[PDB]
Amino acid sequence: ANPLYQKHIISINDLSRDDLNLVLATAAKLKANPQPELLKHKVIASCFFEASTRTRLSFETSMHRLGASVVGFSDSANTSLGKKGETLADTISVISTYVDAIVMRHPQEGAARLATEFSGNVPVLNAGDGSNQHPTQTLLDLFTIQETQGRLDNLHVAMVGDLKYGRTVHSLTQALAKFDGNRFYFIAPDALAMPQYILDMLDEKGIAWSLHSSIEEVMAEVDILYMTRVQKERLDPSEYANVKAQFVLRASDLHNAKANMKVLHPLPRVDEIATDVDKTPHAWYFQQAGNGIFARQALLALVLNRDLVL
Amino acid sequence: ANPLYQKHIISINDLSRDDLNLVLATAAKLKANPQPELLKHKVIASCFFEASTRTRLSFETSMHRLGASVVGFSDSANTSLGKKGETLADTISVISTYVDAIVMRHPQEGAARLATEFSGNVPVLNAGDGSNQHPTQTLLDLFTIQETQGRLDNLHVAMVGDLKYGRTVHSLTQALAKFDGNRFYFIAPDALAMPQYILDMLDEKGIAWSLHSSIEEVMAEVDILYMTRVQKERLDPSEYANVKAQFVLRASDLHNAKANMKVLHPLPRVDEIATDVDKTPHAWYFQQAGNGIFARQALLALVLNRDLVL
Amino acid sequence: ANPLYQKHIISINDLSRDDLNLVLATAAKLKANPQPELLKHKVIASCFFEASTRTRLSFETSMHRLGASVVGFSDSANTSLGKKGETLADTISVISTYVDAIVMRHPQEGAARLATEFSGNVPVLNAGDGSNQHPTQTLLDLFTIQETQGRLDNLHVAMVGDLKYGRTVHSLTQALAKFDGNRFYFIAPDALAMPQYILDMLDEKGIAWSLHSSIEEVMAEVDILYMTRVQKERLDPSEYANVKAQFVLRASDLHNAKANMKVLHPLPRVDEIATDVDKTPHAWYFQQAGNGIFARQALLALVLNRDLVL
Amino acid sequence: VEAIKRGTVIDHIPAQIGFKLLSLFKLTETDQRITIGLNLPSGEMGRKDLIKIENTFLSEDQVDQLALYAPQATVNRIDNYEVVGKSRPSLPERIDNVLVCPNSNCISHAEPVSSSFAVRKRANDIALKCKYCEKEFSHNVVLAN
Amino acid sequence: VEAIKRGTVIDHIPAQIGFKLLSLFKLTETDQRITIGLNLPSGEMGRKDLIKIENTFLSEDQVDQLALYAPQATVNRIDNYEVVGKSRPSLPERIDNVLVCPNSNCISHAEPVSSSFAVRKRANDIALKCKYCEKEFSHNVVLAN
Ligand SMILES: NC(=O)[C@H](CC(=O)O)NC(=O)CP(=O)(O)O
Ligand SMILES: NC(=O)[C@H](CC(=O)O)NC(=O)CP(=O)(O)O
Ligand SMILES: NC(=O)[C@H](CC(=O)O)NC(=O)CP(=O)(O)O
Ligand SMILES: [Zn+2]
Ligand SMILES: [Zn+2]
Repeated sequence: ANPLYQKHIISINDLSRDDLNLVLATAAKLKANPQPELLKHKVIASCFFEASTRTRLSFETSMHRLGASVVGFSDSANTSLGKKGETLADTISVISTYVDAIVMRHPQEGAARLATEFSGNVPVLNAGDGSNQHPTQTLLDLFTIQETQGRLDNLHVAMVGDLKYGRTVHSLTQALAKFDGNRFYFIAPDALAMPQYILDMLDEKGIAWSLHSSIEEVMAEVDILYMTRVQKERLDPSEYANVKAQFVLRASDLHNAKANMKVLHPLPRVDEIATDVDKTPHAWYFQQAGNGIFARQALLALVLNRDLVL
Repeated sequence: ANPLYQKHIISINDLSRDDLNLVLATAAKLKANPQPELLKHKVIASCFFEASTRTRLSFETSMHRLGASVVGFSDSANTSLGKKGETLADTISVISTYVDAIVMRHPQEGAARLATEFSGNVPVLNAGDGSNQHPTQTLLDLFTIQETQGRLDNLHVAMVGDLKYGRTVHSLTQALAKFDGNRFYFIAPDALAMPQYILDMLDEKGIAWSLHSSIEEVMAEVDILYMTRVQKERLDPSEYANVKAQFVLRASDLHNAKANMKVLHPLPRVDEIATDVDKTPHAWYFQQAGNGIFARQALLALVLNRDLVL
Repeated sequence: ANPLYQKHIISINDLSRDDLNLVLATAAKLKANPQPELLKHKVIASCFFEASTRTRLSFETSMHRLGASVVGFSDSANTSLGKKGETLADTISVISTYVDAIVMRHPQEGAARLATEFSGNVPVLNAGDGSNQHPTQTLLDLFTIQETQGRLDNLHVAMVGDLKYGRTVHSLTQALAKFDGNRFYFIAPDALAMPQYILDMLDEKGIAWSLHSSIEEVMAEVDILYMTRVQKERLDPSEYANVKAQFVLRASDLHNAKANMKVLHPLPRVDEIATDVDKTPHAWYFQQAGNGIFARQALLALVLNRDLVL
Repeated sequence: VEAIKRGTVIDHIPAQIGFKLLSLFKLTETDQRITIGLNLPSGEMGRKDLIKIENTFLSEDQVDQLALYAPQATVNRIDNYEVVGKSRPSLPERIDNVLVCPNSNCISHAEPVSSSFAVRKRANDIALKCKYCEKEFSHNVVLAN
Repeated sequence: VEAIKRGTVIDHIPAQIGFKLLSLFKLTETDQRITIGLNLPSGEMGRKDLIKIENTFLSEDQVDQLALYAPQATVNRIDNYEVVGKSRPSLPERIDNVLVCPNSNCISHAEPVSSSFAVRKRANDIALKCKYCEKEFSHNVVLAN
């Protein structure tokens, strides 16, 4: 059995560099040579208690590409937990007797971790738990970086926007920090700064990072420009002064960028990325989203198949 | 005809040191010898389009105290302006054909000024217009400051709280600045700071003012500690970080306080003034509120009666 | 100084048979010979934080009937307590610096008592505090009971309806229990039964009382049939089974009724009293309501005027 | 050895009660020395608690406040290592601050006032009538904050 | 100086921490003789609290769960009136059940699960990382249940 067989995928913090590489390598192979019957006879639950377009749809699509069935809900309002007052615990207890794997996104941090404590032998894949982790986003992000840059080492990465509530960058920073020589640039408002527990992690590994108040300040050095949306759903009203994007990226701001730099964004974007960036050779958020398919198929295959020989 | 006969009372900026002095003197005379019939045969409008406890009630009590009748509303919701789409202008145009004077508080800045342009010969008295002016508050404030300090000049005054939206401190700062030698200390979050048009006016008269981050800092030299409430209802969501009072005066902060020092508050108070302050000798906000009677009787007397208080 | 001069009127429990008798006598004198100027120069607050038709209007009519002026509100929604987060205490602290007396009705039990601790020398008159006391109701009730029965002792009294939340029957039962030989019949669902602290007080004086499941049962021996409305607004949802009146008095239930028997109701009535009862000789709730004038003129006269009704 | 030089000693406190008294009237929120004996032998009471507070004294009213929990207790006023006063708690006419009115619609929960209940020996137990409420409950059900 | 045949003695408890220990550890729940000394004079610590429970002993990690509250406290296992074991509370790997995650959006608040943090001494204070939300906080912030 492979390393990830029957493993819960809750936080990048529980995965090793090898685990990541495994997912990425499998993603590359599935992208090149599809396996429509890989997960035949499997039934997976797609449970989203929080809004979503890319994550849910790509996951379910990935399930069908592998030949599995999908059961679930995109809203808890009509589940028994939403109308009859059932606990998340009890919910996971019964759904885990129906399916082979549970993909879940929840508004509270730790919801995916808790699930694993009630799913028995059913693997839980965290599609996002509050502003904590977003493992499959990182998987697809790393996959996208890897093929546009041919490396996951010695990169110059800049993350912009809401770094405090961005579960996207929390997971992406931890993962990249498992690779050697990467340098980070955090461009975010004071109130939505990159969490300290992430920084202490970077210092622990002797990884260089630094803060900046403008994008122009680093434009010429980055290989990856990772933009993020202000997570207004998670903001405390005492932070409502930050709803509007502080950094707006326009085609004109890319004049001195490395030719190979790619602009990434987990999406949705509100106004932090102007649409005139969409036509530049740097715009890579859609290709990025598209890679969500191969990365999630890879994860679903590794977790539900003892061995894969492609 | 006294200086204020048939005159609009809209902004302290329009009044002179003499006008202010005239009100205080009159208030003193009427407190000493009430004139129950002084305004008999007068019908005055009390129109509050915004919440109020002290201002409307003290004003109406004063009208009755002087023998006048009152008509009006304390909620625009049942006026034709509230249910039929009527302009404030037409509302004043018609009410000014019924009453001898109009007292009005309104949520928008400049409402009172607006009314004067449609009232004709009927004097408009500003009971508060948004976060702009609150002329009758300053009047009672001045009456109180002199009652407890013996004078209105050469005082050290600290104004704490929301100085940006406090129509109270706007009028009062302008009034106190018409007197000589006053020292101003402004204690407020940078987001709710005293407007520039007030500071400029101060610089103009070579008046001394300075910003401070705490009450302790100035507690030793202040004669009047003017506390204010954060005007939450006027804040923009991008300022919601300041909803909670930054400065809370507790009884234990009054040790370095001078024996003459008095704590004032236009009220209502949320938590900026602990209740343990209530029993100290420095607490004077309720005495202050009661002074609203005399000041408002005074102003009414001066505006609606031709001769000085005989 | 009459026994009630400058006195708070909060609970019948605080009053004695003599106090009650003094109000009724005064009411009789004033009904016979009105004193239009008796309270000239007085300003009284009418503060209703809870709905009211008879209590507030009869009270204000009485104030004017005696020559006094009135200020106040019939809805806390536009006071600073309703829109700025102000305590009831501070509200009373400031209003007590404007008026000669405060009349207040409030949704929470003990509000009136609370007010007395912040009003200073200004007497607080309880117009109803939650489901607790309603002192001025008992006063008008007693005036009516004597007007129609010739006495206040040795009567058979039936109280029907919501006796648990009826502040009306709480005060009245305590008042009638200060007189001798009264028989009490309580007709009410077990969920809305007369509180224990009332029964205990009755047992204490060896007063005779008994529970009954129907009106018919006691219609033959009752002198006063006191009907009440289910206090829906005070019920807990776990008591919503009792929202609909269990006892409905119809004209055809008045056959065994004694010629002297009168039906009273503090009002308003929902369906506990059919309209066919209105034209019978036993119906006396509107006459009762009108008596609110005399009782309230009386109390006001006694509290605000030093000498007895000359 | 154990003997305070000056202060108060609450002896003959029922079992499991001494701790209650400590958190109720928060007698431990002080800089003064306090020695506490729990589950101690007595015989005339089986086992009892004991609280001793130095340089701290209790007025009669304060002692009566204990009546509700430790009725057969004995408050020894101590000075100069000697017991200069001995009093026993007698039912107080009212209890303030410590308790919370059970009536959820009581104005006391929302406003800046101290709780207050009239104390009445009803029969099998004691009845508490709120000063604000006028509603009365059995001491058993009336909670403390 | 007191004396007990068998049991445990927690000494060198910071002032104003003893009473808390008795509380959130339900130590007074037993019916075994207990002796508490609050604000007692201490040679090198100034003042201190001291607890004695005869016939009772603590957990090797509860002694560590004690390392958070009274880092310089000392538990003494006693038998036959003698200190057969002197211990010192050392920082444990994790704390379970007693702490409450300061993050209001942590699932641990809404569901039937026991709290759990990972202990890790930081620069000056101690850092607590929630097992659920994975957030980290200064032990000062977490100690406010
Ligand atoms: N954390 C997220 O949900 C990230 C970042 C963001 O929402 O701004 N977005 C996504 O996963 C895309 P989705 O909400 O369409 O599934
Ligand atoms: N601007 C005001 O209305 C000031 C300050 C404040 O509201 O905090 N307050 C008053 O005038 C008292 P009111 O609103 O009870 O009439
Ligand atoms: N308790 C009361 O207010 C009683 C009984 C009831 O409301 O049913 N009614 C009155 O006092 C008449 P009001 O509410 O019209 O002033
Ligand atoms: Zn109560
Ligand atoms: Zn947590």
